[PDB]
Amino acid sequence: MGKRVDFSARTVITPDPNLSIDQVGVPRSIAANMTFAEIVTPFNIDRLQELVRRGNSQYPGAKYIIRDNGDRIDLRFHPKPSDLHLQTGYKVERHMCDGDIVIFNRQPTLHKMSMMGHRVRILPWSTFRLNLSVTTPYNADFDGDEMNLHLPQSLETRAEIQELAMVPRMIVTPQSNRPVMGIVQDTLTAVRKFTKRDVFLERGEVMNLLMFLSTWDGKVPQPAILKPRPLWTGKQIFSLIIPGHINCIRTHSTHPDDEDSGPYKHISPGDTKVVVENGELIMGILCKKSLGTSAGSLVHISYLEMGHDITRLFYSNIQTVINNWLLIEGHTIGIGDSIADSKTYQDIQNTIKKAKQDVIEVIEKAHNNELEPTPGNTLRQTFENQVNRILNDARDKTGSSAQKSLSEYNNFKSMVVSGAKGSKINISQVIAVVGQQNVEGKRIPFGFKHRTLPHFIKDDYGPESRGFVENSYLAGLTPTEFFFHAMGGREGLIDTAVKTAETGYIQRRLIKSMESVMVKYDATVRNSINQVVQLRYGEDGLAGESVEFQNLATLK
Amino acid sequence: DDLQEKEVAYCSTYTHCEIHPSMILGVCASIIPFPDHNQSPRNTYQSAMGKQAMGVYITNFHVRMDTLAHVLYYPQKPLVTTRSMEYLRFRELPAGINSIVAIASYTGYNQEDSVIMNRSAVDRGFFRSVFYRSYKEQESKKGFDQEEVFEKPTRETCQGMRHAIYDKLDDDGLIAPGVRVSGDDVIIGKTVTLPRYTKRDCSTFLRTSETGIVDQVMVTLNQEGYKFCKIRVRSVRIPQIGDKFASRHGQKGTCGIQYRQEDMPFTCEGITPDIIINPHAIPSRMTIGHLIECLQGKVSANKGEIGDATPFNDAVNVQKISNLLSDYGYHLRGNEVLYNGFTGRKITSQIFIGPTYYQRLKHMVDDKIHSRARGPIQILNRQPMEGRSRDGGLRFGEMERDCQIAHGAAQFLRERLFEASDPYQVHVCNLCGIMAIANTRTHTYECRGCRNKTQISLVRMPYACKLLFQELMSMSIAPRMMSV
Amino acid sequence: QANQKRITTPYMTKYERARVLGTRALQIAMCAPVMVELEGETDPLLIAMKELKARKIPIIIRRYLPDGSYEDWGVDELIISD
Amino acid sequence: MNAPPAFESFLLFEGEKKITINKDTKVPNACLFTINKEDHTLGNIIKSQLLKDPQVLFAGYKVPHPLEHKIIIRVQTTPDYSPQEAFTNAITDLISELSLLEERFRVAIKDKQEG
Amino acid sequence: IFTVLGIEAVRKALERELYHVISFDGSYVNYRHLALLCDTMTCRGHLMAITRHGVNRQDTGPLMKCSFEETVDVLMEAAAHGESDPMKGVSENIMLGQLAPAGTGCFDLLLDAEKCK
Amino acid sequence: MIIPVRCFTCGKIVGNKWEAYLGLLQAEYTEGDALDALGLKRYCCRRMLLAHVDLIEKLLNYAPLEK
Amino acid sequence: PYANQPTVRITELTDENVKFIIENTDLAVANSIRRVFIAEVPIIAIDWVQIDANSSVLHDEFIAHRLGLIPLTSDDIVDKLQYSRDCTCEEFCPECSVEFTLDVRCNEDQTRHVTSRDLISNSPRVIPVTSRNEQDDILIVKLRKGQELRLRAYAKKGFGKEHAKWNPTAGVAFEYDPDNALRHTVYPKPEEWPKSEYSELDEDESQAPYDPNGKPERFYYNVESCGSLRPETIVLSALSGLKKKLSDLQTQLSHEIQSD
Amino acid sequence: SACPLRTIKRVQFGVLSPDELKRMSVTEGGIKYPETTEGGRPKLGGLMDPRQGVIERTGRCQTCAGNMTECPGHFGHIELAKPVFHVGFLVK
Amino acid sequence: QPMIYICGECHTENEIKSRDPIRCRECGYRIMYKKRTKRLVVFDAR
RNA sequence: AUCGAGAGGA
Ligand SMILES: [Mg+2]
Ligand SMILES: [Zn+2]
Ligand SMILES: [Zn+2]
Ligand SMILES: [Zn+2]
Ligand SMILES: [Zn+2]
Ligand SMILES: [Zn+2]
Repeated sequence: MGKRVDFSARTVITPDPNLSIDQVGVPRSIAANMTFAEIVTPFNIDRLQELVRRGNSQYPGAKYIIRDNGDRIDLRFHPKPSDLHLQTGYKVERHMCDGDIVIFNRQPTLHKMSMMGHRVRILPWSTFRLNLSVTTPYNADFDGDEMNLHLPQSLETRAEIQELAMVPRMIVTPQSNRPVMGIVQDTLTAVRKFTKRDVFLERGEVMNLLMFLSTWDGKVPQPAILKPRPLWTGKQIFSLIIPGHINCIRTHSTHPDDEDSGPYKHISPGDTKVVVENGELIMGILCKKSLGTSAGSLVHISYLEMGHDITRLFYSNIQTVINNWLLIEGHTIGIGDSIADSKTYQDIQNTIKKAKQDVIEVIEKAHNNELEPTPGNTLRQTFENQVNRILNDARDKTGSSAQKSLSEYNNFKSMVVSGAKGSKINISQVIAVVGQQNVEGKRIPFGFKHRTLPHFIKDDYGPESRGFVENSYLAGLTPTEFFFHAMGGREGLIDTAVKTAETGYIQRRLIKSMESVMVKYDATVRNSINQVVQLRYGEDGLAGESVEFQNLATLK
Repeated sequence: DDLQEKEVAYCSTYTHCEIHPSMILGVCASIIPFPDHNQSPRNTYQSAMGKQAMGVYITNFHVRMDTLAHVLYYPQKPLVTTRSMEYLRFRELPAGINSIVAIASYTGYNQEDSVIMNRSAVDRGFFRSVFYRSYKEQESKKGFDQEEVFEKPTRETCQGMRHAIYDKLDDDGLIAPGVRVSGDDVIIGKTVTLPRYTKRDCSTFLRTSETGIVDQVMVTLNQEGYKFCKIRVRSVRIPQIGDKFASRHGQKGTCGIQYRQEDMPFTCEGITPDIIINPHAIPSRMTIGHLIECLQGKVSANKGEIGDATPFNDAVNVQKISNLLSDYGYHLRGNEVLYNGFTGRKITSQIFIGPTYYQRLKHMVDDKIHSRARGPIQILNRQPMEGRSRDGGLRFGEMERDCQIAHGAAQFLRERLFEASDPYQVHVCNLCGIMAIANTRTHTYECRGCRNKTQISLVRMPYACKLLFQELMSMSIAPRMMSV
Repeated sequence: QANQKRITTPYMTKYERARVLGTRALQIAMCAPVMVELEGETDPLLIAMKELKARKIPIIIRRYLPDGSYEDWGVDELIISD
Repeated sequence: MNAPPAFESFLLFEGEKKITINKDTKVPNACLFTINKEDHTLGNIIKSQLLKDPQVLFAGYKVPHPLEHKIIIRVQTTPDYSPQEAFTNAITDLISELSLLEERFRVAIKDKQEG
Repeated sequence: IFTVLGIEAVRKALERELYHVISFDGSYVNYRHLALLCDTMTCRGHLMAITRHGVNRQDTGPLMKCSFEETVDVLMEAAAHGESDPMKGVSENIMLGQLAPAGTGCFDLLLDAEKCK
Repeated sequence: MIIPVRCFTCGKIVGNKWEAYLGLLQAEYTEGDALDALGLKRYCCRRMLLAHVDLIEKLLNYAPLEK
Repeated sequence: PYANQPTVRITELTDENVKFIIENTDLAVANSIRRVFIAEVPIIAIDWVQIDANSSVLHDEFIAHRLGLIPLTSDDIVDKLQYSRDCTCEEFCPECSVEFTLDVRCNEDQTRHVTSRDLISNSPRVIPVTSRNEQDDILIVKLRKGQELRLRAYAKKGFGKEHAKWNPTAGVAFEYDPDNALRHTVYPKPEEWPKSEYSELDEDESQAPYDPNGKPERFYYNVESCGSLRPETIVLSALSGLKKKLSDLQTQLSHEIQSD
Repeated sequence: SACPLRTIKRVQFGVLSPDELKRMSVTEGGIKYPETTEGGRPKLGGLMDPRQGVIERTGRCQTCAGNMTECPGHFGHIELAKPVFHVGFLVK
Repeated sequence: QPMIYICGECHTENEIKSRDPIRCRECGYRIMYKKRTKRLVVFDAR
C-alpha cells in the first residue's frame, strides 16, 4: 500500500509570484536526471532525432532509446552512430521539458488538494518554485519546507492527471463547497490598499500595471478623472482584471453594523460594501472576506460562473498586477507601529489598576466569607471564575482601547483589516496587555508550597502571582511574567506535539473504513461487497464542489 | 529595589535576593536580544536554532578531522548583545553577521518566511562559508585469504573498477592536498587480494555532487597497528537560493531571490539592505524583540557602541533608543525613505531598516536536492532504494495512495505502485493457483502439484505481492491465484 | 439489455473523459489514423482533445451496472460537459 | 550545482538575436519588442521617452521573470505612425540627451577643477 | 441511544453529535460526507465502530482486512475457513498490482470498428 | 576571522582600517571617535568595523604544519 | 516628442567622491544613470589566481576572493584592455589582462602582515589603490614563522553586473524632491522626519506644499569612488556606456526592421 | 513467454496440505543438512539449495535456468519427525 | 619519487615508501601529513 | 550492504 517510487524528486520550495498557479519551477538538474518515454511518430521524428543527437550531456536531450524489440540504448557514454538511429516503433526517454505534467505533493497528505498537477517551468537555480496562492491547499511555507514531485511516465497517466488533478480544477473543495485557494499575504494587503477610494494611478503607472495583465484587450479604459489631470483609480484597474461579467456583493472587515440600517446604504462613506457588476468593481474595498477562501467570495463566484482556466488567469493577474503596484506603494512594519499615544497608555494603565483593585476586592471578600457561591459551583470555583472574568474584561477593554488608538497608517491595522496576517488579539498583546497565562485551563498552579514562585507570599491569589502578564510585548515582561509565558508556550508546544498521533490514527481509521465506498452507475452509493449505503449520493445525488449556500424565501 | 520601604508593605521579611533575573536562561537562550519582548515559542525556536547557527565551532579546526564541519568566512559579534554572552564566550566565537535588514514587501519573493539577499553583498563575502568533510579508510590484515593494501589500481589487474578516473592518486594510493575532486572521484586506492585478477578494487569515492578541493590528508597507524588514512575535502558554499537563514528571535526563512545592488531599494545615502524580510512574519509571531534589536542596532552603529539587550533592565527602553536614534539624524522609529531600485521612484510607505544580527543555518539546499530515475533497487524486494545518499526514490505512502484514490486516478495509482516501483510477472497454474515452474528459454511450463503442462497462465503483479504470497506459503497458507 | 433503452446518464463523466483522452492519445502516438484535420498539431493530447471536440472518437464506453449488466455508449453519443 | 554563469545576464547566446519585433493583433498599430540580455536599465528609459511622444498611445515595459534576462516593451502609436519608428526616435533622442549631458558634465568638471 | 431507540435514531444522533463536534469551533463540512460516514457506521443494522473490531468483522475481504489491521490473524482466519476474495474492492487490486475499480477504472473501453471509417 | 576587504552593503574598503582602528582604540579614542577619524560615515561600515572579531590572531598561535 | 535638455551642476568634487545636481531630466534617465554607475562601468579586477604555495590560516578560496576584492587603478588602461571573450589571443595576453605576483615568507618572530603592497604587477599603471602615491594598505593575510604565500594573479576587465568586485562605487547617494512637493512619499506624521541635506524650508514647516503639476526634476548625486576610477571618470564612463548600449540596441532594431 | 496474459479475478485461500507441499516442493526428500554450503559450492540437500533458486548474480537456477530476475523462488519442504502444533492455528 | 611526508610534531620532511613502517625518524611520531600537490590548480576570485 | 540507536527538518 506504499513503496518507494521511481521518477520522483524532492527539494526545498521557494516563492515565485511570476509563475502561474498551475506552474511549478523545477531546477535544471532534476529535469536532466528525470526522463519521459515518448513514442516515436512521423510527427515528432525530427525533434526526437534532435534530442538523441544532443544526448544526455546537454540538458535538452535524452539518455535512452527503447527499441521495439526491447533492448535499451544508453546515450550517456559513447553513443554509437549506428545505433543512434531510431525508427517509428522506438521510444526515447527524453529529459523533462517545459509544460510537462507533474504531480506536486507535500507531506503530510491530508486532503486530495495535497496533491495537484502542475506544469513544469525550468528555472536556473536549485529549488521548487511555487506560486503563492497554491500554498494554502498544500499547507506550505518557505522556512525549509520540501515537496515531492512525481513525474508520470505514460501518456494515459499524463492525460488523466491533466483532466482531473490540475490546480485550476482543484480550486473548490467538495469538503466545504468553497475555494481552497485565494489571495495571500502580500497581494491581500496590497489589494486592500489598492482598492481604496483615494487611490489614483497616473498614465505611466497604469500602462506599467497593464503590461502585467494577461487577459487585456489592449484598450486603455477612460480615466475616472479627466481634468485637471488624467487619473485612473485602483478599482478601475481591478475591474478590468476581474474576468467575464460576474456579479458579487460582499462586505469589508470595517463595515459598520448600522450602515445598512440608516442612510448611505448604497453610497458607503467608508468605501465598504464591495459590489461587482458586469465584471466591474463598482465600489468597495477588498480583503480576505472578498478575495479569500470563504464561500461566495469573488474567486468562488468566478469559478462557478467562468471556467477553471479563467479563474486561474484571474489568480495570476491579481497576484502579478498588485505585486507590481506594491513595488510603487510599499509596506513595512516596525517599532512605530507598536507605539500608542500618551493618552492611550494612560487608558491602559487605568484599565489595569482598576482591575487590580477589583481583584483585591474579591480577595478581601473571600477572606471575609462574604462571597456566596453561585449555583452549581464551589466557592473557590466561583472566586476564580469571577477573578478571571474581571481580568478578561480588563484585557478586552485595553485591546479595544489599543484598536481605537490605531491610526489609518498603522501597518498592524493594515495587515489585520486586509486579513493577510495578525489579529486584534495580536495587536492588543503587542501594544496594551499580553494577558493571563493559563495552564490546563486554569491559572498558574502552585508549584511550590502554596506559591507559584518563591518571590511571592503563600496564599496570594493576586493577578501577578497567578500569571497575569500586566505588561505588553513592546514594554517587555517582568521575569515572573516571562516564566509564566514560557509555561504557556510549553503547554502549546506539548499539545501540538501530542495531538498528531491521535489525529493521524483517526484519519487512517476513517479512510480504511470508507475507502471502497463509491458512486455506482445506477447513481447509487455501494461498497466493495455491493451493499447499498445511499440510494442517492448525499440523499440528493450531487457533488460537493457545485453546491452553494442559499436562502429559502418561504420559510421565515 | 524590592527591599525599599514602600507606601504598602508586601513582604517586608525577605530572606534572599537574586543576583540577576536573567540567570534563569541558559546558553542558547542568552544569545536572544530582548527576550522579554518576544513570544515564548519564538524563544524556544531560537534556542533550538542557535545550535544550527554556523560559525567557528572551534579555534583549532585546522587540526580536527571531523566528519562534518561548516565554518563561516566573516563572523561578527552582534551589535546588540546580552551581558551573559561575555561569559558564554560567544563574542570570541560568533556565529553570524550583522546585516542591514529592511522589513518590506519587495517584488513578492520574500513572502511566507522567505528572504531577499543582496547579491553584491554575497559576492563580497556576506554569509560565505566553507564545508569540511573527512573520509576515513584503513587497510585490514585480519586474514591472509583477503588482505587490503593502499595502491593505485590499474584496469589490467583489478575487477571492481568503476568508470571514475583513477589518475588523481600518487603511487601510494593516496590523493594529495590541493587537488580539485568532483563527484564520483577516487581519493583512496585500495585493492584486496582475490581468493580482473588477484585483486578486487575497494576504493573510496568522493561524495556525490561535491566538486570540492582536498584540504589535507593524514596517514598514521591505528590501535591494531595497520595503516590509517583520513582525508579532508574542502568545499566553499556561497549562499544561494534555498539556503535557510534565521534571526535571533525565531524568524527563519529560505532565500527567495538574490537581487544585485542596483536592483535593491536604497535610502538617500546609498544604503541597499543586505536582507529583506516580509512584514507579515511579525504580527503572527509578535517578535517585537526583533524590531527593538533592529532599532538598537541602528543606534549602536551610529554611536560606535555595542548595545545592551539584557532581558530585564529598566535602564534601556524602546523610547530611549528612539531618542538616541533621532539624535543621529534618523527617524526616531527607525523608518527610512527607500527608493525603488528598478525605477528610482520613492516608495510611498517609508520602510523600516537597520542592522539586525542574522545566522546562516546548516540547511544548505545543496544537501537536500535529490532526483531519481531508474536507480539501484533493494535486495529483499525489487523496490527503489532509500535515502538520497543511496540514490533512492521517494515513498508513495498510504496517505498518497489515499489522495489518489479520492482523485480517482486509477492508472496513475497503478503506475506509481506497480509500474514505476517494481514491475514483475509470474506464471500461475490455472487449476491449483500456485506459481508454476516455467522456463522462458525452452517454453516448458510445469506445475509439480497438479502435474500439468498446459493450464499455465501468466500474470503481472508487483514483486512485493509475490514475496507476500511466498511468505504466506511459508506460513502454510495457500493463496491460490484464480484467473478463471 | 435492449439498445432501445438505457438508464445511465447521457453526460460523459470526468473519469470517462480522462481515460478516453488518454487511450486515444496513446493510440495516436502508436500511429493510428486521425479523425480530424490536423492544422499544425503534433502532440497526441491536443490531437485527442480536437477529436473529442469534434465528437469523432472511435471508442465505446462499457458502463458496467452493479447488477452485472453493461450499457455500451459511443463517445459521440455522450454530451461533453467540458 | 545549478548556479547560472555570472555573464549569462548580458552575454548573448549564439543563434539568439538581441531584439525581436512581433505584431499585436488585439489592437491595430501596436507591436511587441522583445530584447534579450537587457533589463530595467534600458527598459525604463525607453518607456519614458516613448511616453514623451504625443503620437505614442501606449508605452510599457516588463521583466517576465527576474531569473530570465529578457525584457518586453509594448508600443501602440497613432494610426499615421509606427511603433518601430517610435522606438527608433526614442532611442535617437535618448542618445542625443546622453551626449549633451556628457558634454555638459565634462565642461562642468573642467570648470570646477580650473576654478 | 441505540439500545433504547433504534438504528435509525442512533444514525441521527451520530450525525448531530459529529456535527456538534465539527461546527463547535465554526468550521464547516459538507453534509454529504457526514451522512456517508454515519450510514457506513449504521447500514449493517448495528453500531460498527471505526476500529479493527468493527471494520474487520464485516465480510469485506481478507486482503482488505489484512491491509487494515490484524494482518496475520485475518490471513489465518481466511486460510482455515477457505475464504475467497472477489477482488471487488480497491485495496485488493492495488495489492495485486491491477487497475483498481476506482474512478477511471470503473468502466471498460471498446474499439468502435464502425467509426474507424 | 580576518577583516573583510569591503563593506557588504556599499562596497567601501574597510580592510585597511583594522590596524589603524586598533591603534586609535589604544590611543584612548572612543570607538565612535575612531570610526569618524577613519572616515566611516555610514553605519554599515561602522558596523563592519565595530562588530568585527579577529580570529586570525588566535589561529596564528598554533604552530605551522610545514617548517 | 524629442529629448530633454539636461543641465549639470557640480557642488563638491574631491579625490574620493563627486557631488553634482542634474536638472531638467527624467527620473527614468536619472535612475538609469545611477544603475549604470553601480553595475555597468568596466574596471580592472583580479579574476584568476594560481596559488603555488599557501601555509596560512586562510584557505585558497579565502585568499583568492580577498585578492579579487582588492581594487586596482583602472583610470586609463581599462579602455585599451578588452574583455577576454572578445580578445582573439589565448587565455591571457597583455591586451586583455594584467599580471600579478605575490611572494612573501615570514621568517621573523613578529607576525607578518601581507598587505596589498606585496602585489607586484607587470603594468605600471595598474596598481592597488592603497599603493598609489594617509590610508593604509589592505590586509590580505597574516603569516607567522614558517607560513608562506606564493601566488600568481591575472586582472581582467568587467563590470558590476558580473561581480561586485568590478563595481567602482562606494555608495551612490540619489535623491530628488528633498521637500516632499510631489507627495511621492506619504508621511503619516511629517514633523517626525528630519530635513534633507538639500532641503530649503524653515523649521516651522515640514514638507513643501503639494504641487499637482510637477514631475521629478533636480536629481542629486553623491558618487563615492572605491579608488579604481576617479568619480568624474566614473560618471563619464557610465554615460558613455549607456549611450553605447542604446546605440547597439538601435543597430539591432534597424537590422530587425530591414529584415521585415 | 507463451502463457497468455490474464488478470486474477479471484483469490482463494487455504491451508497447504502436506501432500501438495511434498509434490510441489522442488527438493526431493526434504532438507536434512543444516549447514548452508560446503567448500563454497552449495550443498545439494542443504538450505543453500541449488534447486530452490539462484544464489548469486550471473547464475542460473537449476530448475528453470533463470537469472537474478527471471527466476522466481522455488519452494522446498522439510519432512518433520513427528507432528507439530501450528501456533497461528492454535486457537483454531 | 621520495614521496616525503611531513611529521605532525617536529614537521621533519622525511621520506617514506610502501611496505615501510609509518614512523618519524627524528621524533618517533606516528602521525604525518602529505605534502601539497605541485599541480597548477586555478582559482577564480568570485 | 543489514540491524539498532541517537541527533535533527517541515
Ligand atoms: Mg515550514
Ligand atoms: Zn497447479
Ligand atoms: Zn558601508
Ligand atoms: Zn588577450
Ligand atoms: Zn529458479
Ligand atoms: Zn617527527
